[PDB]
Amino acid sequence: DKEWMPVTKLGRLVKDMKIKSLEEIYLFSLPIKESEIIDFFLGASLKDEVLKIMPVQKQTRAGQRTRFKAFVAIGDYNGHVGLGVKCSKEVATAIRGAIILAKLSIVPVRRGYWGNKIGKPHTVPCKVTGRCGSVLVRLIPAPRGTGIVSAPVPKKLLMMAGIDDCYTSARGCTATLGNFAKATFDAISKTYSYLTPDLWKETVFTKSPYQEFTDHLVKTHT
Amino acid sequence: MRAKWRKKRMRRLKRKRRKMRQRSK
Amino acid sequence: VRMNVLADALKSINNAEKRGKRQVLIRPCSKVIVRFLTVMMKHGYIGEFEIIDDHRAGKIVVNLTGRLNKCGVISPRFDVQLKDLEKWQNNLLPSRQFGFIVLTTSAGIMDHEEARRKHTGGKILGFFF
Amino acid sequence: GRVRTKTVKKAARVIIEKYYTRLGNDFHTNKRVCEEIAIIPSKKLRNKIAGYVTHLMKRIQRGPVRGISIKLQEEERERRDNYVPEVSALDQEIIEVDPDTKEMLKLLDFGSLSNLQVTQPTVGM
Amino acid sequence: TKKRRNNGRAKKGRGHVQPIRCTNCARCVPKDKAIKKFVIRNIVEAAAVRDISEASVFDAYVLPKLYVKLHYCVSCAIHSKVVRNRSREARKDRTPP
Amino acid sequence: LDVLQMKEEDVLKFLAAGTHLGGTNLDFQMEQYIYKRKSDGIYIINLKRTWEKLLLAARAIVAIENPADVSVISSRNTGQRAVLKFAAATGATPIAGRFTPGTFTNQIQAAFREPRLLVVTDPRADHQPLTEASYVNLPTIALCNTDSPLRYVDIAIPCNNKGAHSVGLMWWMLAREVLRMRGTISREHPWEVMPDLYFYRDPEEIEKEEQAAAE
Amino acid sequence: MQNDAGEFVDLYVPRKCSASNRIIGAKDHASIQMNVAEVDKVTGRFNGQFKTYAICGAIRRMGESDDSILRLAKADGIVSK
Amino acid sequence: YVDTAVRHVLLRQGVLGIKVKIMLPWDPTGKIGPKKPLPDHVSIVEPKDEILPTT
RNA sequence: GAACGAAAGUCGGAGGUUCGAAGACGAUCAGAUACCGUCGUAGUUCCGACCAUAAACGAUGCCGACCGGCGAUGCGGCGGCGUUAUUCCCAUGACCCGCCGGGCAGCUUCCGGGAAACCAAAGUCUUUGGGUUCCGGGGGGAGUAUGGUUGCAAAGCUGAAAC
Ligand SMILES: [Mg+2]
Ligand SMILES: [Mg+2]
Ligand SMILES: [Mg+2]
Ligand SMILES: [Mg+2]
Ligand SMILES: [Mg+2]
Ligand SMILES: [Mg+2]
Ligand SMILES: [Mg+2]
Ligand SMILES: [Mg+2]
Ligand SMILES: [Mg+2]
Ligand SMILES: [Mg+2]
Ligand SMILES: [Mg+2]
Ligand SMILES: [Mg+2]
Ligand SMILES: [Zn+2]
Repeated sequence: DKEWMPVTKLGRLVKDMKIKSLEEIYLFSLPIKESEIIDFFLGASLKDEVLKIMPVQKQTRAGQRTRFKAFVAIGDYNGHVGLGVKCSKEVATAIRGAIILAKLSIVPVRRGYWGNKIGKPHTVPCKVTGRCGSVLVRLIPAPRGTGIVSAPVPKKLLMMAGIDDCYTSARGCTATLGNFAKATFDAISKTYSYLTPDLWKETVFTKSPYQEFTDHLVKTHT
Repeated sequence: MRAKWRKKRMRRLKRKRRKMRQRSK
Repeated sequence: VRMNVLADALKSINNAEKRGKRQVLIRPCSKVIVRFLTVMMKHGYIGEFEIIDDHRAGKIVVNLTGRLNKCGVISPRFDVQLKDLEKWQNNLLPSRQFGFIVLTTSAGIMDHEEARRKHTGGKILGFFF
Repeated sequence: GRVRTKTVKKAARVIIEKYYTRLGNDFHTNKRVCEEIAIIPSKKLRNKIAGYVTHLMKRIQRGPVRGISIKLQEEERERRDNYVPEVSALDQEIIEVDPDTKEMLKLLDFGSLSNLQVTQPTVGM
Repeated sequence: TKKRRNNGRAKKGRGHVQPIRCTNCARCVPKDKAIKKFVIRNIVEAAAVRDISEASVFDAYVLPKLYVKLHYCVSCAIHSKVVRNRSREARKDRTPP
Repeated sequence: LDVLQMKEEDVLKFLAAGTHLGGTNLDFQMEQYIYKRKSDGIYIINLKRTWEKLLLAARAIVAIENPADVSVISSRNTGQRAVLKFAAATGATPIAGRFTPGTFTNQIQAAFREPRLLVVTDPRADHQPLTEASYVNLPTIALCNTDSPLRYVDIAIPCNNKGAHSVGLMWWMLAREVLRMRGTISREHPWEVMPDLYFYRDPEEIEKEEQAAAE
Repeated sequence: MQNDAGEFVDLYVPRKCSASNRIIGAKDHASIQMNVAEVDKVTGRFNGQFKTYAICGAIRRMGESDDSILRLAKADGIVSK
Repeated sequence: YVDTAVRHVLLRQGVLGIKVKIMLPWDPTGKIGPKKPLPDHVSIVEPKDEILPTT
């Protein structure tokens, strides 16, 4: 029941109702600033879980000061998940900050097949990898109905990512979630970055939404 | 205690045990 | 000193792909290398290539595309029987649909997909995807 | 000891940003204008803010000040420039520069009007 | 870990550098590691040059200069106030003014 | 093309401003722009490939639809004078001097824009918009010298950024081509004022001295 | 990517770069889509018709984009002879 | 501006000192907060005047 | 399996400048045999042999390819009616500019690695395979004990177990 307070010109295009889907934003890789844009595009992406709230310390002159570091994994089950890290002096403040930063750092997930082209994809398109710290996480394609064979935290993450079937291989300190979950995030973010043998042709090069609806942005800016 | 002087005192103990073996062959 | 010239070629190919250059200078020339690049041309990952025929040993210049993620040479050239290629499928190729493995068969330099239809098998040079 | 606080200077900058036509060069007038256009509880704070407002007025009326720029100051920046003499836009029709650009004007088709003969040694750097 | 890329001295090509004795505490240090400078003074302090100039036989025809190779080591040079410590970004610097 | 070619008045203006001379240090991506070295360290920049990049920068600027989506930056005082009367003339939005990092990243400050094209003067003096370009996804046109880095740069124009006459001639002739592309000024029509506005003004010592001499 | 039924399965087909032929990622903020418009006849009138040159993040960071735009438009014939 | 209370709590470990200080909000009309404004809080007005110049 | 291998140490021949293990005193110290000072043996020198060890370091095996730039240095080669040296064409000399081959190097960098420091190698490593040699599997016990082997000896090499 609050005004969106229009800003950053991308949300102003959204409130002018000109970009129909978040797919058009990920075509052009435009930066996002506020968190309610994907809440406008997605009404069921509120499925999230806090992973670990661990305390970190700073040794001051007499006593150590504490602040809690919250990890929140959000995601809609169609293949759009996000990870949010936020350190703050209060519990619910750190949780809200990690939720907002996960809404900011949501990415799409590419879904492929095991080798039969039936429909409703369930797995990664190829064997991908992700590195954060020393944590190398490898995602391997799986047959239909295999499941997610991993630790519970990236099992929940890939369950939110729409990947019903995948194989995992982790090396390094798997015990630290702040590197292991981000390495899994890099591994699921490289899925579109992988060069694939079915995108040979030059793309259509559709117009920018700024060029398409410049005049609405002019009459809302002036 | 330095590793150098630990090695030299074990070396002196080695020389003492060698002289003990020469004393009772 | 100088050995595995197909690996010497594919290291320059790999570094040119990771740098983002257009064309590669490769100082050895083997008929192994020529048929290897012929298979890569036939599958379309690379482009036109010109072999400057020197009197001693020429130089291959391959016009790159930008497609090659990773290509390399398996070193000792293992002797591979059929009903054992699935180990190399699960070890080398990033998926079932993608990638190819170069099987040196008894009738020439062939492909992983070509070998199961020719029903010959043989050695493995490397892989490209 | 006039090294007054950032809150004092920032309040005076808000005053000179919002209201410029109301202010003059007189302290006794600007102090009274500030008590109509703002709410200041302390009389010493009134005097401090009005003194820095008079100092900003003496800076702005004499020269350009980076710290704030209203639309009237933008029009003054437009006004300061347009008086353009005609002395050194283009010289007389004899220009001598370089034998390298002489060779450039010989290769790429242009006039190559005047003569060019300048030789320098290799005592560069 | 490493504190310096040069590991203190400037030995990179060769393997052994001759030790040269220090001045204050007299310790043999290799010459690429020891603080090696060249002090150039007047032979008389400038507050006493004027007295010798007034009481000199010649009419200012002699002005000697004292040149000394000064050779400290880094263990006593910090105490001798030459080679004061710097920052991590400040260790990349050159000849001070 | 055939009408976008340089003319004798254009090469008279370029050789009178003296923009053909550049820096003493080379760059590995400025190799095809330079033609021949010269003695005493000065290196000669050509005019044809400079004019072609000027033409493409003019094409890219006229290719915009909103004039507010083009921002013009210069921090050095030889370009600060040119920016204010450049961007307020035809089609852009000016900013000069202290860039205040955070102009395009965070949104707590009212000095926040969303540009779709950027033209800067000196990369070495404006390295910070070159850094902040990646978070905004904007192209970059720069008036580069032979000793300037080319990171986050799309269109480079080889020139001399030290000479104020060169800087003013580049901004003036850039706007002069932009206006003829937009259709304000015809092709066979000279400009109404001599470009010293974009060059420079020495302040009121010799300015008022030359005024009192011209009384 | 298609199935055996022949449907368009993929959510979005990303932009392949016009310099290095690499797929621009979704979070790859260091990419750019340059826009340069066409030029008319002897009169020299501006056209609304434009062409798009995609430059990706590693090319933009290494600085290959400066030579890449000219060597890409040289095949078009719009930059030079 | 600040209501300050210092109290004791008697538990089995001994006495426990509690100090509660509360900064009151500025309420110019009402008995809830102080009517006097803060001396550091400088309150300016909005731009007031508008259109209709000469004729 | 073998040749050299710093310094110190051992066995012969010559002397003995300086320094100087030990040793002797004089000082500080509650306590000093140490740090400060004085004398001074072995040694520090050379010629014959032995010992084969170090933070013997770049704490980074050797050979071969690729993957940025810049300013420099040294060693050869090439070009430059450029500059200066003999008496004067003939030739090397010195400075200046640029290139080439391997070398000791330095600055920056998102090319990438790595935990980071940092590295054009410590990169081309889950997108994992150029050839080859030697070593590491928690810290101690312990580079110790017992064997074999070299040495005049000090010791060197190989080198476990219980707990
Ligand atoms: Mg010791
Ligand atoms: Mg230390
Ligand atoms: Mg050594
Ligand atoms: Mg109490
Ligand atoms: Mg010796
Ligand atoms: Mg004897
Ligand atoms: Mg003595
Ligand atoms: Mg003693
Ligand atoms: Mg003895
Ligand atoms: Mg050893
Ligand atoms: Mg070795
Ligand atoms: Mg030489
Ligand atoms: Zn000393």
